[PDB]
Amino acid sequence: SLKAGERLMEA
Amino acid sequence: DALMVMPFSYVLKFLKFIDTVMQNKTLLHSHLPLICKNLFFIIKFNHKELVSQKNEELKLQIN
Amino acid sequence: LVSVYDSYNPRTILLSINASTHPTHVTKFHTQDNKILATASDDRVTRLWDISNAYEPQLELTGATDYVRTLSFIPAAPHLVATGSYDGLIRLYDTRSSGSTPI
Amino acid sequence: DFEVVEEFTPVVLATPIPEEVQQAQTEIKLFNKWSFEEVEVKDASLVDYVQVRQPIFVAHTAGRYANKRFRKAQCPIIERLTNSLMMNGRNNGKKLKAVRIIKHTLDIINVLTDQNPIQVVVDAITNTGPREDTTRVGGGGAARRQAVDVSPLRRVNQAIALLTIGAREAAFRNIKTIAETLAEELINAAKGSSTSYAIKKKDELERVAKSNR
Amino acid sequence: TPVTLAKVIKVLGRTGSRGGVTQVRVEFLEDTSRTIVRNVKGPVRENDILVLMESEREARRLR
Amino acid sequence: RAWDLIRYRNFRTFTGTERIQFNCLAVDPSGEVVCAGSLDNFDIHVWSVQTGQLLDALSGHEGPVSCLSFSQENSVLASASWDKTIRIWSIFGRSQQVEPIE
Amino acid sequence: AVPSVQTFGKKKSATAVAHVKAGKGLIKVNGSPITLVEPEILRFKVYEPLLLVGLDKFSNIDIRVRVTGGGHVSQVYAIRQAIAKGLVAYHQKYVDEQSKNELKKAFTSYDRTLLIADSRRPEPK
Amino acid sequence: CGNFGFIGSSNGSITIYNMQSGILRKKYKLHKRAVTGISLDGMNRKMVSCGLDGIVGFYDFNKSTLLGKLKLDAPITAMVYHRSSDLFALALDD
Amino acid sequence: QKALPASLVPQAPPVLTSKDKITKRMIVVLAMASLETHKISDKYVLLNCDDHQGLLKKMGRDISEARPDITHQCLLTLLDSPINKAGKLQVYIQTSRGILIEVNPTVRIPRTFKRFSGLMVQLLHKLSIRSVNSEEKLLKVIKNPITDHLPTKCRKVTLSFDAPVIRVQDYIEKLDDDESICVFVGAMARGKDNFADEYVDEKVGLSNYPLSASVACSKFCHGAEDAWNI
RNA sequence: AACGAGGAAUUCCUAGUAAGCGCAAGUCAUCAGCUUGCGUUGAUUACGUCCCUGCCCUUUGUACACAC
Repeated sequence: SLKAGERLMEA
Repeated sequence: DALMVMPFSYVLKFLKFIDTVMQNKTLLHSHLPLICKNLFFIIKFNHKELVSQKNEELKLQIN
Repeated sequence: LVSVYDSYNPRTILLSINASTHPTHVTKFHTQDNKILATASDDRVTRLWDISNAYEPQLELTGATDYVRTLSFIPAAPHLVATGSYDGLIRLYDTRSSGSTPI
Repeated sequence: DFEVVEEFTPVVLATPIPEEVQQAQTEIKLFNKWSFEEVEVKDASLVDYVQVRQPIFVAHTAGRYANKRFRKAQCPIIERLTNSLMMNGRNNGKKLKAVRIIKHTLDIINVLTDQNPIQVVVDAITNTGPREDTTRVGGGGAARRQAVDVSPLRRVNQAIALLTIGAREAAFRNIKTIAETLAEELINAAKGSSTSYAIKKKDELERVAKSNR
Repeated sequence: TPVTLAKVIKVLGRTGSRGGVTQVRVEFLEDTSRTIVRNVKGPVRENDILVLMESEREARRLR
Repeated sequence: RAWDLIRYRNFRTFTGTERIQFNCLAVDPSGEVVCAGSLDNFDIHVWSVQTGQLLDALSGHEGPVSCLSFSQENSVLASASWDKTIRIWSIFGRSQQVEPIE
Repeated sequence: AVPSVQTFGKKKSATAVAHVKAGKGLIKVNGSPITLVEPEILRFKVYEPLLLVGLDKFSNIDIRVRVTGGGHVSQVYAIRQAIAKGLVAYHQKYVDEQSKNELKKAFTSYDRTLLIADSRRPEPK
Repeated sequence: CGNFGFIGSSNGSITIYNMQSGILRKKYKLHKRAVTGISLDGMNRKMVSCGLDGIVGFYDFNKSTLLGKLKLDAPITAMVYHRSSDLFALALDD
Repeated sequence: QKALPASLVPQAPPVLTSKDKITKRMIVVLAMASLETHKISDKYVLLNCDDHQGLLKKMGRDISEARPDITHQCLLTLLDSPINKAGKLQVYIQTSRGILIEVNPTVRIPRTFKRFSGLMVQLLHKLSIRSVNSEEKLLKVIKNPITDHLPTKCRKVTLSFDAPVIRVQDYIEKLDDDESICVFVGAMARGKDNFADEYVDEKVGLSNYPLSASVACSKFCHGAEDAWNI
């Protein structure tokens, strides 16, 4: 599970 | 705290993202404070670089 | 082995330069520059040691035919070194040159 | 052109203060020999962490440096080098033995390389502190070395650690004591001759960090 | 092998990083425009200068 | 007591545990924390602005706290005793560390 | 009478009772000159209140210092404390005030431990 | 501040006596003719002096360095400083 | 035009240990060796695949792993090679249980297997084997990790069958004049080439054929001696 | 003969702290194969972060503004 904010960036 | 985490290279992509969501106004007014509260925490925090890089598309993006 | 250390203190061998395996006769310091040492040997090579680096000779000064047992420096030139063999034939070197041949 | 007369009588005392001490009231000198002026940290990013601005007489400021996070930086590094000399159970809590070594060590660096001892010690710490250090990753049970950068406080802390350990280990079974081999370290670490302990061991830490990044 | 120094702007909080390693937006010293999100190892604060052996990589999370 | 200037009213009236006098006061610039000091107790009480509970009783002074004030930069606060010692506090975020200056 | 000023100096468990009176310029420690302090490396740790401000200001005064307690080092931090306090409390009494604030700003920028006792009282975490 | 007392001799010397004890602290030597006016600024930082040789010397007083030195034409009889604005006026012989 | 050395009497080259860290040398490390101790009751024995298959079924560790014979096969290969005569290698043993064994180059390991079984069970308890000449300790168990006791300016490689094949003499000749090669050798009869991925900086290959652990030592050693002119 | 600073594992540890050093007393339990005091000399490395291993809390905002 990715930490939030990182998963913004690759999305 | 998770919006300052990204590099500036994604901010230049992030302004092109909101450059596209201005075109679809149904996405805009249905999410109008959240688009507003994210540009104005980024462009505050990433001000010195966005003001110092020169690109005539970025003027055409921000207009 | 030339074993350079401070005077008035016989208990601290400050710097033990393992020079040639042949017995070194003459070890002098340079008159002009106070940190360059020059030793000679029975190995017929004179070695200018920089005592920042006691593990490598700064220059191998050579060409001697037989038993260098004196060398001496000259006051006007810090580069120039008078080196006397035992065969005769006082060699004069320029240490800023290649040095392996005399001048 | 212009003169300031501040001293009016020849200052002589009933208690005789010696000729080398009355001369020492112009500039403050380390061990009454070594000037802190004309001592420049020749590497930027290491100023504000190597502290040689405030001069000192002996390397024994007993002030508190452990309390804040970065209070450890303003220790004048000559003392910060003596503090890392008493690291062994045979040596803990003996500072006057360590200060007597450094005052004997700083003499040696002069006699060999005339420049300054204290310019060499500053130039030693600038060279040996690594620039990229590698860390262990989790990676789900299979650990690979992941290379990152290093904070300039850690660059000083590990630099001072490698010099004194490098001196303490090289003088383990030799006639050369701690005092001379440390001067063999700092002179070689100033040139970065790859014949010292710390310049070697940095050159793995910057080698390994290049291999996987 | 030229080395480019960098000054620290802002340590990053709440990012999920492996312990011991902290994450920092640096600023290039020789040109005050750019930024690169690199990781440190030791203890770091703002307004201190950091040493980069390579400029163009931009460090991501270390899990 | 807190007050509003848009509406002219108390938000909450912060009180201590054992009903102490309060001389002086210090407010977090980011208005989360209100600290106050006494003559009776010499313990720096700390209230949150939202919850009217006292978060913590910062203590360590001999003699009363004269004044209290916050940095506007990094929000460390510094007390001012009558045991001749400034004691600077750092109260935010997992640190809880103290430095006295005599 | 005789103008004197008495100041104290304190490290770990060592006191330092420095009487300072107007005189000729002798500086004694335990009935012995200050050039004969024991640890011999830390002798410049007590020349700090002599050499920081300048050795001229000791030309008219006497510094009688007697110390008990402590060890070898923690007495040297007491005689450097009571000479600094004994000098800077004679200029506010019997010499000029502007001398004192020149001294108190001189010892401060060098090392504040000369003046006020750095008391390392414990802390519980 | 009322701690220093300036004295301008008629041989250039500007002795600065302290005002508690009357003790001597500093002696400035720039002029060679008679000094005819001294002042210290409001901040106790900079100090001026004016001589009959025409030199208007500008001193630092925290440090003892000479900041600069100005020369006018005529000899200078008197000086009135104004400490609120750091302007001072001279009276010349022309 | 060049004079001789003074005394030309040949002498023994200085025997390396972990304590010397400046001298250039080879290091051949046998990783993941099967050297385990088991008690019978009336004595203690080394574990063997061949001598007792049925003991390992109760312990749960399979028969096919526990082979100490390949180690003694390699220890005769390394020690009798001329680079162990000329003083230019030492050999470390990394046991599969985590034990790190330092081997002095001066020892002569008994060439029969059964004496070697009694040699190891003396080692794994008393932690240090001393010679009958008794001048020094010979096989000492040292504190992990191996990256402490290797020389400082080191080069660390792994023999891998999946690695690109290189030539031994070309690889050593591009080392610097003070850098010391260290060869982590997989002594496991079957297993993955990942026993030292956190240690080394590359993997090197020796042949297109699958090799023994014994030959991959001597394939490296007899290339090393030609690369160092022995 | 055991023995050249002690293997795998394992536990404690953040400043007058770790550690080194000696002096003292023997206080109704406890200790003399030692215990507790007292003083001297006295550092390195963190002082961050929840990524892992654990533990814990919350998942009505209720308290009263404004803000979210």
